[PDB]
Amino acid sequence: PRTPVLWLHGLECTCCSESFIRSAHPLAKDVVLSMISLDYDDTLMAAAGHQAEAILEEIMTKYKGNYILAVEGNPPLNQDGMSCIIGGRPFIEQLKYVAKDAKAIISWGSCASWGCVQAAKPNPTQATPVHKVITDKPIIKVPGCPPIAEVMTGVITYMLTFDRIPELDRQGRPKMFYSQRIHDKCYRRPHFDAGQFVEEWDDESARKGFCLYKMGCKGPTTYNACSTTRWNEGTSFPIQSGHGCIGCSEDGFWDKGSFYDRLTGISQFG
Amino acid sequence: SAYATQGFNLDDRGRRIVVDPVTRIEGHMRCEVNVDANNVIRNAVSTGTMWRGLEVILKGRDPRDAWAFVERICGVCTGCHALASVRAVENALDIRIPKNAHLIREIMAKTLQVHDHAVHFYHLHALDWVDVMSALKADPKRTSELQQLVSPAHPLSSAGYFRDIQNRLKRFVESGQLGPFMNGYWGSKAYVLPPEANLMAVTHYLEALDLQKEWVKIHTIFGGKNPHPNYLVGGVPCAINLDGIGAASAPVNMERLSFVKARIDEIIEFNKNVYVPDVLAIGTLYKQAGWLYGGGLAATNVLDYGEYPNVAYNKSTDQLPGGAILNGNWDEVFPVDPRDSQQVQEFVSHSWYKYADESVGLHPWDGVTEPNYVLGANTKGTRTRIEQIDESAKYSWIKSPRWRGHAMEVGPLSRYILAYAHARSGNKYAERPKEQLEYSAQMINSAIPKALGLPETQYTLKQLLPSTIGRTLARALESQYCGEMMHSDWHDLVANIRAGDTATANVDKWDPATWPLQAKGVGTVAAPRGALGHWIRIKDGRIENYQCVVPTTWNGSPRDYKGQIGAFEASLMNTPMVNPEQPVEILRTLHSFDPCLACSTH
Ligand code: NFU
Ligand code: SF4
Ligand code: F3S
Ligand SMILES: [Mg+2]
Repeated sequence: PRTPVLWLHGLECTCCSESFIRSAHPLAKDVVLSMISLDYDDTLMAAAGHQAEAILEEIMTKYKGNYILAVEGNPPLNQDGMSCIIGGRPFIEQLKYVAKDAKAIISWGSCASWGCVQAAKPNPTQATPVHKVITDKPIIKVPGCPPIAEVMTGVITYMLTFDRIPELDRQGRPKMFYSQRIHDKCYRRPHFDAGQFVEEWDDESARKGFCLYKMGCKGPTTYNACSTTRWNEGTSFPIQSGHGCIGCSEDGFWDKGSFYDRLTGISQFG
Repeated sequence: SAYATQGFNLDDRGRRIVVDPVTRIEGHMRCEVNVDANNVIRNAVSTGTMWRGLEVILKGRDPRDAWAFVERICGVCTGCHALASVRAVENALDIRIPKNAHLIREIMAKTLQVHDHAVHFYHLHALDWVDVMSALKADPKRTSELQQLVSPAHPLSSAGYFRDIQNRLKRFVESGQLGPFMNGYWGSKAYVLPPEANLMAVTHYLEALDLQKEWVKIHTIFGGKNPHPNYLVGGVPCAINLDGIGAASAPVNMERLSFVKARIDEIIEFNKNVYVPDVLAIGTLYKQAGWLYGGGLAATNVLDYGEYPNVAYNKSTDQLPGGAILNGNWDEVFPVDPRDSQQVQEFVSHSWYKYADESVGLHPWDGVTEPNYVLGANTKGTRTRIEQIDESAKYSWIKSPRWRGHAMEVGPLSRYILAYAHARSGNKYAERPKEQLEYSAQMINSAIPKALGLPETQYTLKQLLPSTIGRTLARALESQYCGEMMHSDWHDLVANIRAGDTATANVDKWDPATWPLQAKGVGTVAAPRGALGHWIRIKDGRIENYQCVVPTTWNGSPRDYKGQIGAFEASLMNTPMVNPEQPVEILRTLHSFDPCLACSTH
C-alpha cells in the first residue's frame, strides 16, 4: 500500500512541481508509480472539477492520519482570500480542510516555507507561508526557489522509508540537506580566501572563475545543497555558471536589497 | 441573455456547467459553459482564479534585479520572462549585448520551447486524447506494428517492450491506487483511439517523462539551474574561456559546449521520431472521427510579435515572422508595433481591477494594476463561495488585451499561420514552417490514412489549421523547428568564439550613474504559449512602472468593453459534449492552448 500524497497548489509559479520531475535519483516516474500514490495534484491529474474535488474526501476518509499533504505555493489573506480561488472558495479553506487529517505536511519551496516572490513588499495579496496558518500539524520546510530536485525526492524517500520526518533545524528545514551554507563548500572559496574577486561582468577575473562576493553573491548567508549536490544531476549551480547566489532558500530574500549589492562586513565570512 | 459577437451566437439560457478547478494546466482556472438541448456549447466563460501582483511588487526596485522577480511569474515557461525583462531594460538604456550573449539566450529560449511543448503534450494534454484504461487491452504485437508505421526510425518498438510497459500499467491500476488516473473519464465515447494507439501513447508518456530532465541541462550549463536559470542585463553571466586555463575554470569552455551539442542532438531525435509522429497519428485518427472543433479565433484573428532574427536586431530576418491577421485574410499581414499606444491595449471592464476610465484600454507603458475583487449582482452564491459566476460584470483576474481593439489568438498556431502567410507573400525566412505544414497536411490527409487503411481526405490547411487538432499540431511542429534552429545557433556560437570573440557581457551601462534619469523600454519574446511583452518605465534608477502582457493573458482574457470574447471562450463555442457532466471536450480544447494561469495574471 503506497502512501497517498495530496499535493495542493496555492499562489505559485509551479517551479516546485517542475523541479520535482527533474529528479534523476530516484526518477519522478518511479516515485509516482512505485513509491507514493499521487492522488491529487492539479498539474498531472486526469480528473477535473467535481471529479477532482471528490478525490480529496475519498482519500481523507480512507487514509485518515495516513496521507502526506504536500503544499506548493501559499494562501493569500487579502481580497477575502479570493486572490486564489479553488472550487469557488478561498484556497485557505481548502488548505485548512486537507491539513486537519494529514500525517505530515511538506512545505515545498520558498513559497510554502516563507512566502517567496508574492510575499515581497508590499505583498498585495497578503500571501502567507503554510506554518503561519497551519499551527497544529507536523510540518517540514523544504525551501528554495525552487528546491533542488534530488532534495525534494530525497525528503520523500526518507519519509517513506522511515515513516518519520527527518531531523530539522530551528527553522524547520531538514538538516540532511540544509546544514551547510553555499559558501562553506563553494568551489570558488579558494579565490574568496585569497581576495580574488570579479568586479565587473566578463572581466578577466570572471573568465578565471574568481569569487562572486563583490557581484552580490549571497552564498555566505544562504543554506542549501547547491555547492555540493548541485543542480539537474550535478550539472552546475548558479555560481558555477557565473552568477552569484541570490539567497533563494532564505526567508525574505527578495527584500534584502539588490541581488547585486555585496554583503557588508566581508571579514565575518572568512 | 443572448448576443452575437465575432460571428458567435452567445446564449446563456441553456444548462450551466462548471469546471473548477480546471486541471492539467499551470495555475488556477475556472471554466463555465452553457449547453443547449443537444449538449452543444453556446456560451463559455473563462475565469482566472489567481493573482499575485508582480507588477505592484516591482515598483521602486532596481531594473537590473527585475528579471529575477518576473522570472518567478512562471516555473513552466521558466526564463521567458527573464528574457523579456533584460530585453526591456536593455531597450530602455540603449544597451547592445554581444553576439555570444544573443546566441546563448536564443539557445536557452529554444530549449525552453522544446521542453515546454513536449512536456505539455504528453503530460498535460495527452490524457484528453488517450484512454489509459484502453491501453491495458492492447495487443503488444499490434502495438509494435503500429509503432513501426507511425515512426519507422524510433528504435523502441518491440512487442516485448510494449508488453513490459503494459504489464507495469496493469499492476499499477490493479493495485487499486490509480493516482493521477483516479476518477478519470476513461470509457467515454469521446475517446476514439484503438487500444494499440493508446498503449503507444502511454509508452511515450513515460519515455518523455524520463527524457525531459536531460534537455533542461542546457539551461543548467548556461544559467546555473532549471527551473529558473539566471540572466543578466547586458548579456549573460556564463563567461567563456577555452584556453587550458579555462579547464572547468570558466563557466563555459569547449567541454561544456560539447555537452550542450549532445543534448541538442537528442532533442532533434525526440522531436522527429516520437513527438511529431505521435501528434500526426493521433490528429489523423481524431480527424477521421470528425473532431475538427475548437478553431475559435484562429479562423479569423491571430497575432505574434515575431522572433528569432537570423541577424540580431534586424526584425526583417525573423525566422518566426510575426504581425497580425484579421478576418481570416491570410493574404494580408499587418505589422505589429509594441511601442504604438494605439495597438496593444488592455481593458479591465470584465476583470477584477480598476482604471480611472474603464471604457478604454491602456497601452502597457501607461498600464495600471489596482485590484478590485467584486462580483456582479447576478452571481449565484457569495463573495467567498461562488456557485455561478456573473459574466455580465467582473469575472476574472486576467486583463483583456486587444490589438487595435480586436480580439486575437496567440501561440504556436498563430505563429504557424503567420509564417504560412509570410511564406506565400515571398518571405524566405518562413520557408521551413511552410514545409512542415505542407508535409503534415499530406500525412494527415493521405499518407497516414493509407498506412492505417483509412479513407483519404482532402482538407486544405485553411480548413485544417483552425481547430484543436491544428493547434496541437502547430505546437509539435514548432518544437521541431526550434530544435533545428538552436542546432544552427550552437554552430554560430562556437564559430564566433573560435574566431576570437569571447565577450559575453556589455557592462558600459551597468552602473546606474550612467543611465538617463528617465527612460522607457519594451522587450518582446516568442514564449512557448505566444506573444509576450514587458513594458518598463525607469526614473532615477528605479522602476516607475512595469507592466506585463503575457500569452495566456491574450488567450484566456475575459470579455472587453465592447463585449468581444477572447480565444478560450471562442474555442469552446459550437462544440458538442458527449456527456455534459464529463468535461472531456472542454479540457481537450482548453488544453490545446496550453493555458498558463500564473502567467496570465502575474
Ligand atoms: N502564458 C504564458 Fe508563460 Ni507560464 C509566458 N510568457 C508561456 O509560454
Ligand atoms: S561568496 Fe559566493 S562565489 Fe564566493 S566563495 Fe562564497 S559562495 Fe562562492
Ligand atoms: S540562488 Fe538558490 S539555487 Fe542555490 S545557489 Fe543560491 S540557494
Ligand atoms: Mg499585466
